[PDB]
Amino acid sequence: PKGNNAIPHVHQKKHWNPCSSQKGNVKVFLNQPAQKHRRRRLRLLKAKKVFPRPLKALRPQVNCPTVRHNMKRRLGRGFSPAELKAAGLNPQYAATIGIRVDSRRKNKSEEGMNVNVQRLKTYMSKLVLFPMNHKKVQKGEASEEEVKAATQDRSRFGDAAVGAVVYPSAEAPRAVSAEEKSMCVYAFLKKNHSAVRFFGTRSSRAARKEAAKE
Amino acid sequence: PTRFKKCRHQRGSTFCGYGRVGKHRKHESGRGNAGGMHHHRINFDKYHPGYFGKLGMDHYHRKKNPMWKPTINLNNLSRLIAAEEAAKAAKGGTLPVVDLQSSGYAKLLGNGHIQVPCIVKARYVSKLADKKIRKAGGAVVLQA
RNA sequence: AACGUGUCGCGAUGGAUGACUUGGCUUCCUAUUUCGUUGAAGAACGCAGUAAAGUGCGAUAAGUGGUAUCAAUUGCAGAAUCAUUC
RNA sequence: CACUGACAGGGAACGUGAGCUGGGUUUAGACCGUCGUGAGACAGGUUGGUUUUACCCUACUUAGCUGGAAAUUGCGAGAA
RNA sequence: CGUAAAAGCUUGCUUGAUUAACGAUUUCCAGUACGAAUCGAGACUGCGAAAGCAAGGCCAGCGAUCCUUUGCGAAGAAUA
RNA sequence: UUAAUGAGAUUCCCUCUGUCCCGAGUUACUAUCUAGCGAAACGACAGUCAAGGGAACGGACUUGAAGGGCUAAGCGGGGA
RNA sequence: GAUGCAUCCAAGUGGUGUAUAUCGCAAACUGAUUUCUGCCCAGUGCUCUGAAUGUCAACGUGACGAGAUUCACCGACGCG
RNA sequence: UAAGCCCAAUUAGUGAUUGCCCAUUAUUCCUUUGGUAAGGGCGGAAACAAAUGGAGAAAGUGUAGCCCUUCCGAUGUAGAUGUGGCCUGGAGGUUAGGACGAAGCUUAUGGCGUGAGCCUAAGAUGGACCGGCCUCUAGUGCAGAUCUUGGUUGGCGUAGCAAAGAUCUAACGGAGAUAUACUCAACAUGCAACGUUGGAUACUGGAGCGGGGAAGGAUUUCGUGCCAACGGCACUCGUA
RNA sequence: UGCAAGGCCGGAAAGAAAAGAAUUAGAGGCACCAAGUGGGCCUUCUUCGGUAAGCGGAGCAGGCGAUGCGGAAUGAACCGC
RNA sequence: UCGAACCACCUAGUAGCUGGUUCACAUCGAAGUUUCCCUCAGGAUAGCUGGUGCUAGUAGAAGUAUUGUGCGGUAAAGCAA
RNA sequence: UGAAAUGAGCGGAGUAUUUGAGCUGCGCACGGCGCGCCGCACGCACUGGUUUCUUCUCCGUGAUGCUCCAUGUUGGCGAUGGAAAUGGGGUGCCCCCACCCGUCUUGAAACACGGACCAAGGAGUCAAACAGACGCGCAAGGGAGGAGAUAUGGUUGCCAGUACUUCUCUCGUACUGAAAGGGAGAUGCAAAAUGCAUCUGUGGUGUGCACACGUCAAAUCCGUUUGAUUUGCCCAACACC
RNA sequence: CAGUGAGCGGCGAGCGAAGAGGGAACGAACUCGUUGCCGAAUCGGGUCUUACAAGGCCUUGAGUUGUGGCACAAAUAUCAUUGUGUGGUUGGUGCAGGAGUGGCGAAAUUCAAGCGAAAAGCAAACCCGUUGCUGAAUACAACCCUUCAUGUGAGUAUUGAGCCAAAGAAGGUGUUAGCCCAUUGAGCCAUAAACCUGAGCGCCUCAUGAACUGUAUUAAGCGAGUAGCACUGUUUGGGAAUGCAGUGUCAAGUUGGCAGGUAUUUGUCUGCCAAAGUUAAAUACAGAGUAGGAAGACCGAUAGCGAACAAGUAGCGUGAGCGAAAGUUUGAAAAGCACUUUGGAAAGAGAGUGAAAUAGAACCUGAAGUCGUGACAAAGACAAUGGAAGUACCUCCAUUUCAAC
Ligand SMILES: NC[C@@H]1O[C@H](O[C@H]2[C@@H](O)[C@H](O[C@@H]3[C@@H](O)[C@H](N)C[C@H](N)[C@H]3O[C@H]3O[C@H](CO)[C@@H](O)[C@H](O)[C@H]3N)O[C@@H]2CO)[C@H](N)[C@@H](O)[C@@H]1O
Ligand SMILES: [K+]
Ligand SMILES: [K+]
Ligand SMILES: [K+]
Ligand SMILES: [K+]
Ligand SMILES: [K+]
Ligand SMILES: [K+]
Ligand SMILES: [K+]
Ligand SMILES: [K+]
Ligand SMILES: [K+]
Ligand SMILES: [K+]
Ligand SMILES: [K+]
Ligand SMILES: [K+]
Ligand SMILES: [K+]
Ligand SMILES: [K+]
Ligand SMILES: [K+]
Ligand SMILES: [K+]
Ligand SMILES: [K+]
Ligand SMILES: [Mg+2]
Ligand SMILES: [Mg+2]
Ligand SMILES: [Mg+2]
Ligand SMILES: [Mg+2]
Ligand SMILES: [Mg+2]
Ligand SMILES: [Mg+2]
Ligand SMILES: [Mg+2]
Ligand SMILES: [Mg+2]
Ligand SMILES: [Mg+2]
Ligand SMILES: [Mg+2]
Ligand SMILES: [Mg+2]
Ligand SMILES: [Mg+2]
Ligand SMILES: [Mg+2]
Ligand SMILES: [Mg+2]
Ligand SMILES: [Mg+2]
Ligand SMILES: [Mg+2]
Ligand SMILES: [Mg+2]
Ligand SMILES: [Mg+2]
Ligand SMILES: [Mg+2]
Ligand SMILES: [Mg+2]
Ligand SMILES: [Mg+2]
Ligand SMILES: [Mg+2]
Ligand SMILES: [Mg+2]
Ligand SMILES: [Mg+2]
Ligand SMILES: [Mg+2]
Ligand SMILES: [Mg+2]
Ligand SMILES: [Mg+2]
Ligand SMILES: [Mg+2]
Ligand SMILES: [Mg+2]
Ligand SMILES: [Mg+2]
Ligand SMILES: [Mg+2]
Ligand SMILES: [Mg+2]
Ligand SMILES: [Mg+2]
Ligand SMILES: [Mg+2]
Ligand SMILES: [Mg+2]
Ligand SMILES: [Mg+2]
Ligand SMILES: [Mg+2]
Ligand SMILES: [Mg+2]
Ligand SMILES: [Mg+2]
Ligand SMILES: [Mg+2]
Ligand SMILES: [Mg+2]
Ligand SMILES: [Mg+2]
Ligand SMILES: [Mg+2]
Ligand SMILES: [Mg+2]
Ligand SMILES: [Mg+2]
Ligand SMILES: [Mg+2]
Ligand SMILES: [Mg+2]
Ligand SMILES: [Mg+2]
Ligand SMILES: [Mg+2]
Ligand SMILES: [Mg+2]
Ligand SMILES: [Mg+2]
Ligand SMILES: [Mg+2]
Ligand SMILES: [Mg+2]
Ligand SMILES: [Mg+2]
Ligand SMILES: [Mg+2]
Ligand SMILES: [Mg+2]
Ligand SMILES: [Mg+2]
Ligand SMILES: [Mg+2]
Ligand SMILES: [Mg+2]
Ligand SMILES: [Mg+2]
Ligand SMILES: [Mg+2]
Ligand SMILES: [Mg+2]
Ligand SMILES: [Mg+2]
Ligand SMILES: [Mg+2]
Ligand SMILES: [Mg+2]
Ligand SMILES: [Mg+2]
Ligand SMILES: [Mg+2]
Ligand SMILES: [Mg+2]
Ligand SMILES: [Mg+2]
Ligand SMILES: [Mg+2]
Ligand SMILES: [Mg+2]
Ligand SMILES: [Mg+2]
Ligand SMILES: [Mg+2]
Ligand SMILES: [Mg+2]
Ligand SMILES: [Mg+2]
Ligand SMILES: [Mg+2]
Ligand SMILES: [Mg+2]
Ligand SMILES: [Mg+2]
Ligand SMILES: [Mg+2]
Ligand SMILES: [Mg+2]
Ligand SMILES: [Mg+2]
Ligand SMILES: [Mg+2]
Ligand code: NA
Ligand code: NA
Ligand code: NA
Ligand code: NA
Ligand code: NA
Ligand code: NA
Ligand code: NA
Ligand code: NA
Ligand code: NA
Ligand code: NA
Ligand code: NA
Ligand code: NA
Ligand code: NA
Repeated sequence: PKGNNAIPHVHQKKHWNPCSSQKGNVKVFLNQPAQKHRRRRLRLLKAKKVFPRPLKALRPQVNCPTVRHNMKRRLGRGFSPAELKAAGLNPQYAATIGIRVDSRRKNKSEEGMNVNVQRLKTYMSKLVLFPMNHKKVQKGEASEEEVKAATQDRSRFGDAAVGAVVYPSAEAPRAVSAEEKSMCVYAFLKKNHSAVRFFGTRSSRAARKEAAKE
Repeated sequence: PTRFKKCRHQRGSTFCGYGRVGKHRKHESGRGNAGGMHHHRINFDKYHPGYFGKLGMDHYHRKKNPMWKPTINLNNLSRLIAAEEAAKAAKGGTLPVVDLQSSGYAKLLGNGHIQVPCIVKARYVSKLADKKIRKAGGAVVLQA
């Protein structure tokens, strides 16, 4: 018999299985440990080739979109020119000293820009710029002693110079104020929701009433 | 493992538990969910009522991120408060502050008796939850 | 009696089994790794002292040259040198 | 029709096809009538249309060899 | 099968053949639907002086998904 | 309707005959025996009958009747 | 009667009857000669140098509406 | 004077109420196995060397079952489940064997197990690997699918090798003979079959088993050697 | 103060006498996950169609199928078990 | 090879139909019936069966009697109702 | 063959013991006659009496043994042999049993199909979704996965493993409505279109493990333990709200 | 995310994505057309410079029907003038180191015991043990008893004594090898170009950046039979139409255009700017190749590729195509059986080699089935086989017993 079972929806009706008459359509992961080792080996080789430059270029901090992730922070593509100008860096020169530049990202709030400006300022203070000619050092370029003392970041996210992404600090414990004691939170929230939700109907009803007056 | 299967037990049984009369044929009932309204109707109706038909409005291009709204009740608020803060929390004094959206919750529901009073930062709150938390000595502060 | 039957010992016919494995199958990795009118891939015919197939080679034909190696090849035969290179 | 004393009825896988025969019935060709729009149909008519194998075992028919009464043995002894 | 101051006949008034908050149950039966039923509860009614009696003509006369199509969500009021 | 024509279907007559009454004799090549050579089909196991029951038609079973063993040439009853 | 009929062909300034031209070419039926081949156009087909004709699509024309939409008119082989 | 039919008895008018024979049934005894099993013991009581009473005793589903006592059931197609149940290739562990003989193979080699099977013995077998135990793992167990491949086999020295007429003779050639215990003159104890040459007899009968070509074949042509296989008999012959 | 219903507090209980005055190899209930089967056949009585059938078709219950053993000489279903 | 040639591939095409399906013992052990189905050689679905159990081991026990109390229109009988 | 001889049987002790049968006392039952009279086969109580006949009567051994095995008599055969025995194996023969396997089928020994022999090969597998049973970890939380990180930036290889990390993701802790959207504690006081107060708490009732109070009955080796039951709380569950 | 409380679907069978989040990769960005300002400053071809130079000179040859330069959001002139620089990717010229590639390159017993039987053991955790003890093989060889013969291949085994290890690595060598061989490491040597290295380091040449001060600026534009729209067709989860195609029709840019997953007309808002082009990595290699490596709980000659082998071969088909069988695996070494004898030969009978010839040649092992042979067992005709009980005879089987046992 069949009995009481879930109704199957296994979705395996195509020629996925390799056989005598079908090339199949499959993907296996038997090379996964080897590819992990190769990727790490390539990263170590890349670090050696670009030494002493950091393996990962500097990236800004951005706020994740959508109401589900707006509380989270992560690294973005690149620094906007507005952030770079505020930090005192020409964007074309910044790309030559290991700073990622994104001319697409807007800066719609001061807090969003300020955190990235501080990131650039911290990176600029820690930067050791090798002279093009160690005989005739120009302004901004590093001395010979700093050149020999240079080391390579190599961190996964390239954030040793500036630190991890910064989250807002948790609020400290406190007492309840008198307004919070007596104020009806639900009524305030419901009224605001109803203002938007019934905005169209309320406006039409008022307009119909005004037309009734005239 | 293969050695634990009925096939090992059935070596020498000829019919392997499928019978001499009926036999083990290829597809005696049809393939998959065939005959849901014909010759399998009783199985579908008694075990999966509601399977056939249409119901309700359509929502093209559903995006679950806008609809994100997990809930937590008042009686579960101790899960988001550290033990040391809960011990020092007393009605009418300094209370721990719970940030629901950073904890992964969007609405405070309010089932049961709240154990430790606290200040709760929530996007939404039910009216019963807001009433009970204020009576218990806590508060709810709206957040976004 | 004779054919025929049965058993044991020993033989014949017949190549299973075990042991063996320079093969297959399958999974990974490395890279100044991708042919041709400057005639490719494929097809044909030839080439050894002895040579059917196969392999290698192209009338310079089981190979010429160069580098390294450091006393062979080998069924028979032949062969200056028994050797810093020649 | 004729003879005869008489021309009784039946069975044996409606005896008997590796015994025969193949006229009929029952393929594919073709004609007619009736039927069907048609392809086609008709216990309706018509004409033409491959009948395979025994050397085995029994049975039967003949044809040879040859043991054997404890029906092969017991030495187990019975005379029309 | 049942029925006689009716359940029949005649007649006077009527629209209980409407609605009925997913109440429960019988028949078929897997104790699933569908169709017919039974006992209710609420609304508005009809008849009757009144107890009462009626949500069709007792029990046969009928229909899923999808799709199509019709009815209901009247007007005005609410600082939400 | 039709002369001529037809390995076309049909009926009769003359001639003719082993088609038959009714079988007989002869020949070549076989079969048969030998020398050399040397298969296939087929093969559950096997292989005497009568009746009885039985999947209603047995070589196996029940009860009876037969049955010494091994061979050569035939034969087509059976081996559904 | 070639600006054709039949017709190949996925397609072209493509192909066949056609190197042809009605005493031709293409498509059916019957089946020498002789003697004949009657009646029926209702049906089903085919066909007509028959309508200021009903109906049939797209395109067109006009209109209500903010517009989508909708409506009105026009509309050929074919069928009638 | 039933060994038939109907009735009625159990050794018979004598003294009492079981004539006899056959079950996978009944009763009972022994053993196995499984329970919805029922109980008891498990704090080593004491004592005890050899020369000359013993051994065991596990807190336990399942084993050679911890031991003992007790009671009940036991067949079965399709089917289900269980098994310190059996067996095979490989892996992780552990413990062993083997040139004084591993695997494989052979058996009137016995022993053990209800059984799947395990173990020993012998090889006048073999010549280099391999066993047990716990766990893991899988292309893991064959009697039969008109099953696949290979080999064998009765039929069977059987059916047959019968169209195209037909061959005979001598000599030579050849291992292919005229091939012999005793007896015995040769017959009755080496048969049959051959290649060539010469004779004889016949056939093809010019629309030919005549002489040349195409297609097709491709050395079959020629000479010498040669008889293993092939020319369905034969060959000393041959398109071998 | 009656009736209907849901409870509370007490009482009495041959735990069911006597009169033929029950018996039980009677642990009651509750789930979960699934296999094979869904051609049947026979018989005692009842029984329908058919002249009838080793025919077709039902009821109650046994049996074969799935099962031998001991009997009816022989027989899936009869007798005994 | 023709009432749709041959070759390779899709193709291990599908089959409710036919055939096959490899060790042992042990504890249990059927059904051919119900309803629905283009269903009638097949399935779903209840029943029968195994396994896993759960729950306070006689608790809501019974293919059987007895007593009390209901239900019936077949066998008989009747046509003098 | 006495390695616990439970015996009316074995061992001691004594001529007694009390079963029945006969014969009989009183009362009561029982039977016949119509108030108490007659009978009473010999019933019940006095466990009546008489002992004339018939019997035997009483007492006695725990395991300091948890389990298994181990103790006669008379001959024959066997004194080391190519021996005697018992079991196994092989072949034949007697008497009695016994239809050919597999398969479909109501029914096969079938005049139903596959079935000459042997060897080797030959058929419930792998993957994904779900579910239940059982094992393991953690638990209102569980767990990845991908990817990084370095022991390993090392090593033919062992090392494609093992060890470590995740503000994430996922399944859950909350469910409902077609949706817009709402969203679940108890008690007390009281009935406010969001009522107040308290926070050690099964929402209530019925049935229900263990455990705690007692209480009866059976058995004890007298320590108890085998049942039943009253009350309380009732766990898990089930049923009404 | 997600087999989805998206959607598509005789809404049946089935089908079925996208944004976000954790990550991989990433020095990732550029070119043209247009617009404005310039206007041959460009390209080929000769010729010279060590040079088919990103160079000079020349050239109507191309080209004004427009090559090229400068600026356009990473932006905020160009264009001289002088000084400071830079470019190994401008072309010549020549000097290093490295990587890569190839060649070369390590340890320790052939130690002691000799042969059918001690080149074997026992002393029961550990130790005593660097010690003590010693032999059931006076063997075996086929019915038993004599006599005379015959037989043990190579030590990677055993025991004893040592040794190497930054090397125990797993291949070879006549049995199982760290020390017999090869191997296993540091390291050494040699290099066309290319590759990597203060964009390695110089010279010529050629280009070129920033800072100097003077120097002329704000104005315009940014891709058309294209996008849309109608019909048809196809595709998609995309549903009053996701992408595309044919034809018809065809824009906007002074209320600009496209996207914002229910069609229409409106009004806002958000993101972006189609109809030109280039671009490394993370990804694929589901029947490929070249040069090398690593391997495997895989198969083990009817398996595994069809093919372990003169296999896509022999063979088959007119052809497209089809397509096997087959391990030469004797032995440690050919020592591959001289020689005698019979035979025409093949071979037989002897004799030799070898540890073994029943290892004798495509030869290790040599099963089943079938057959021959010798010995024996019997047996009528019940087809044979089978079951249960005995018995007769046999038995290279097992076990027990042999003295008051
Ligand atoms: N003896 C009767 C038969 O023996 C046969 O088996 C026999 C043989 O297979 C088996 O092999 C024997 C071996 O025993 C004996 N000791 C040595 C002999 N070499 C072997 O014989 C074998 O090798 C020889 C050649 O060497 C061959 O001729 C022979 O065919 C082969 N069977 O010996 C067995 C005798 O016990 C079958 N198993 C069976 O059919 C039957 O019982
Ligand atoms: K079922
Ligand atoms: K955000
Ligand atoms: K059946
Ligand atoms: K006939
Ligand atoms: K035909
Ligand atoms: K004819
Ligand atoms: K639809
Ligand atoms: K003619
Ligand atoms: K008989
Ligand atoms: K005519
Ligand atoms: K037991
Ligand atoms: K146990
Ligand atoms: K079988
Ligand atoms: K034969
Ligand atoms: K010639
Ligand atoms: K031949
Ligand atoms: K070695
Ligand atoms: Mg520099
Ligand atoms: Mg079975
Ligand atoms: Mg099953
Ligand atoms: Mg079935
Ligand atoms: Mg069936
Ligand atoms: Mg709808
Ligand atoms: Mg050659
Ligand atoms: Mg030349
Ligand atoms: Mg040299
Ligand atoms: Mg008849
Ligand atoms: Mg007949
Ligand atoms: Mg015939
Ligand atoms: Mg016949
Ligand atoms: Mg005929
Ligand atoms: Mg005829
Ligand atoms: Mg007919
Ligand atoms: Mg005799
Ligand atoms: Mg005699
Ligand atoms: Mg009335
Ligand atoms: Mg309801
Ligand atoms: Mg009605
Ligand atoms: Mg009615
Ligand atoms: Mg009604
Ligand atoms: Mg004719
Ligand atoms: Mg046959
Ligand atoms: Mg007969
Ligand atoms: Mg027969
Ligand atoms: Mg016959
Ligand atoms: Mg005509
Ligand atoms: Mg005519
Ligand atoms: Mg008597
Ligand atoms: Mg059983
Ligand atoms: Mg395997
Ligand atoms: Mg034998
Ligand atoms: Mg298999
Ligand atoms: Mg086999
Ligand atoms: Mg013959
Ligand atoms: Mg002949
Ligand atoms: Mg002839
Ligand atoms: Mg012939
Ligand atoms: Mg002679
Ligand atoms: Mg002669
Ligand atoms: Mg002639
Ligand atoms: Mg000729
Ligand atoms: Mg010739
Ligand atoms: Mg011949
Ligand atoms: Mg009573
Ligand atoms: Mg009988
Ligand atoms: Mg298949
Ligand atoms: Mg079917
Ligand atoms: Mg079958
Ligand atoms: Mg049972
Ligand atoms: Mg069938
Ligand atoms: Mg009657
Ligand atoms: Mg009556
Ligand atoms: Mg009447
Ligand atoms: Mg006594
Ligand atoms: Mg004894
Ligand atoms: Mg049948
Ligand atoms: Mg059956
Ligand atoms: Mg059968
Ligand atoms: Mg029959
Ligand atoms: Mg059948
Ligand atoms: Mg069949
Ligand atoms: Mg389930
Ligand atoms: Mg839930
Ligand atoms: Mg999910
Ligand atoms: Mg699709
Ligand atoms: Mg994306
Ligand atoms: Mg330009
Ligand atoms: Mg030495
Ligand atoms: Mg001998
Ligand atoms: Mg543009
Ligand atoms: Mg366009
Ligand atoms: Mg591109
Ligand atoms: Mg590895
Ligand atoms: Mg082979
Ligand atoms: Mg192969
Ligand atoms: Mg092959
Ligand atoms: Mg040998
Ligand atoms: Mg004898
Ligand atoms: Mg015997
Ligand atoms: Na079923
Ligand atoms: Na009412
Ligand atoms: Na309807
Ligand atoms: Na009969
Ligand atoms: Na004509
Ligand atoms: Na007409
Ligand atoms: Na007409
Ligand atoms: Na028995
Ligand atoms: Na028992
Ligand atoms: Na009967
Ligand atoms: Na190493
Ligand atoms: Na054999
Ligand atoms: Na033999």
